Amino acid sequence: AVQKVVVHPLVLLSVVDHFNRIGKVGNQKRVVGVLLGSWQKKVLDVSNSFAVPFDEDDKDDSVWFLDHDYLENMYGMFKKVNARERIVGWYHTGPKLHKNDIAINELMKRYCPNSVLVIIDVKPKDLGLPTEAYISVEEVHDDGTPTSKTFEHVTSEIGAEEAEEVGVEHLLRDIKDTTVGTLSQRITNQVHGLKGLNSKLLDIRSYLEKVATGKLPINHQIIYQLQDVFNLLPDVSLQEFVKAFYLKTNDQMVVVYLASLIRSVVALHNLINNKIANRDAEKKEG
Amino acid sequence: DKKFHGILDQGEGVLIIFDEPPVDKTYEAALETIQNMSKVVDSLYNKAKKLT
Amino acid sequence: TRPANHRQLTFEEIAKSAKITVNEVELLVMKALSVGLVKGSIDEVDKRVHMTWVQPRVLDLQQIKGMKDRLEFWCTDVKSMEMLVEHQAHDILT
Amino acid sequence: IDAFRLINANMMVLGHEPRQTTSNLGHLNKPSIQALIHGLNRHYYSITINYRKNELEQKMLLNLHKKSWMEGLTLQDYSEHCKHNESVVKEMLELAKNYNKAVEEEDKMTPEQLAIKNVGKQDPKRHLEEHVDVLMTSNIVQCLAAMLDTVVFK
Amino acid sequence: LLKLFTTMELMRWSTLVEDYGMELRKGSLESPATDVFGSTEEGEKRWKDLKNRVVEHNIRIMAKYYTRITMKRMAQLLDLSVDESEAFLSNLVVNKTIFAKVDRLAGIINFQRPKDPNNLLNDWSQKLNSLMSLVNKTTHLIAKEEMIHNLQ
Repeated sequence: AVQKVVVHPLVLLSVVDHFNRIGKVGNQKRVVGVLLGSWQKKVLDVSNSFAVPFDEDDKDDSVWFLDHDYLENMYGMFKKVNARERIVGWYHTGPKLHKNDIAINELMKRYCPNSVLVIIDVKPKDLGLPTEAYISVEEVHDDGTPTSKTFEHVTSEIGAEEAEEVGVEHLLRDIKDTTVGTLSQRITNQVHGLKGLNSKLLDIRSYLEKVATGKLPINHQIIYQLQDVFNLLPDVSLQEFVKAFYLKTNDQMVVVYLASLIRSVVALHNLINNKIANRDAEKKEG
Repeated sequence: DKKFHGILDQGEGVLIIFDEPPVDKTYEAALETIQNMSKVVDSLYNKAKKLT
Repeated sequence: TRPANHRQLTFEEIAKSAKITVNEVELLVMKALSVGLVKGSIDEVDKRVHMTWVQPRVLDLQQIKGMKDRLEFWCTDVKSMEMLVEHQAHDILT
Repeated sequence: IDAFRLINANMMVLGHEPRQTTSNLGHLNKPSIQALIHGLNRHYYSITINYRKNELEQKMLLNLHKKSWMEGLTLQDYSEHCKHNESVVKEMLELAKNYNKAVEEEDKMTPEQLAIKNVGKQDPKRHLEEHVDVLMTSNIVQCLAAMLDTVVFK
Repeated sequence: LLKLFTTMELMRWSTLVEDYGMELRKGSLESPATDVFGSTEEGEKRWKDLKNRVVEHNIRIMAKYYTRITMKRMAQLLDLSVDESEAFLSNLVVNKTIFAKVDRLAGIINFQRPKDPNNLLNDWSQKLNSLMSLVNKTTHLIAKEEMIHNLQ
């Protein structure tokens, strides 16, 4: 297992230029390229990327193209200019992953033994964290699937490096931002938090209204794995939990009551120090 | 002599054992800062009294 | 059956619905805990058998009908209580 | 960042730019003394640089420092949170010990001489504003996030 | 012999002797068990140690699956006196391999631990963080996958 990947901010931008290359067609043309990273640890790194030609139809999603010859030569150039770097996987720009997206992985597992994808989003209509990545395993089921083969969710985050923090945050000056503001980000974080809570509930009832009535496969997936979600649901206001808020919140109230009691005295120093300096500079001037 | 965390009962003939809480430290350091804040207002009290 | 409200069931309803005697319900429930289809606990000063975790089972149409009713009653309360944060602080958080 | 554009030496007397606007004359700086010592305005001329931005990358260059709702709904841990409050208040007592001495002291010294005997180890009134800010923003968010996890959940 | 391994398969030493009374003396190999039980001074140490290990076996799963237990039920589920029950819980708590609290003016003892609002509020947030938000993230992605298999 890999259990997270680390994505530098040079990519997430070296994808979007290639979406901007062929983006004159407008309607739909998925970008697929080649991902470059480090055979690091259990934890893995992502550094560079480049593109590859790819087209695919609308019906019969089995007609698709990865130029191997283009993949051999251009990676042979990047191996030539950079010996530290080697391949780790691939990416595509599609907002939701398609049905075609498993045979692309089944091609290039002969390049890296654990070839990992990264889905990005050129248009995150979700205001939350984009650019999530998957990995394929086999999970052969009680039903009798010969090979239950579906990707697994892997957590991810945006990497950082000393040179690229210079160039990125120089370009952040085109908009205003409060990273220095204490508790102004924090109040937004529960706003950005609970917006994520409401977004996942409006999606799950749309799945749940369809599978209730008329049309969907009712299968022994989520419908009881989501039943376990209801099983936790802590019973918050009950017998002894009341003695957890009235023995611990009032601890943190005293520290705030201490902090106000000094902050008022500190601001009272600035009165007398100004009122002495006010009239005594006046009474010697006159 | 604090060799033991217990309590006795004459009307029961019963020894009862309890544990020790390490809690009482925030409130202890709280009131001593109030003793220091008592003097800095006194230091401002004659400062306004000596000159307005 | 009971929706986790007073799921600390006492021995009598186990001993009735399984129609085994009183002095064998503990050896009965420790078997199900040992196999692992349940993760509760056993008191004896009240002989109440608390329940925590049930394995998930198969359900049907009308169980989904109540479950959307649980979900809608939970979804529209989160959104209302999230408005009450932003309504409290409009131009305070920028 | 910097960009330059070579000029001839054969046109050293004749004008090289027609100068029909102000945008490349007095803007973005006057040329720096360590760069005109070799260059400006001999043998070449400088040139201006801006930043064009497509909307698509502009929208995602904005939001890459935020997290999921997991980070917005944590409750850090109440053992270390009380331990951190036990820590900070304890030296804040000692800052108040030093604060009583210096504010009472005030040798009539025309306070720029107060402002030269304070560089050294002297620090009242500076940590006293600081630790109050830390004890405020920690305790408020730790309470307020614990408020929502009962109102929202069940 | 696997019956002693996990969760007691609820056992009894008297039922053990009725199943093992001939592995001491009869058999085809027979040689370790006579070294275990047949020799007198080595057996009498290993008789009582087998008594020691089966009563050590039951107290462990009692601490697993009991909020409380009365004094009378422990004595009849170990099949020994209430005095010998007190000796077995004493030398295992000075060993502190099983923590217990033999409240004996009532006989009702407990196997739980006194909790803290530093601990109780921690366990409330622990279920709240790990298994209310992370599993919520999980169910949405498989619900995304069911669009792909089914439409179109």
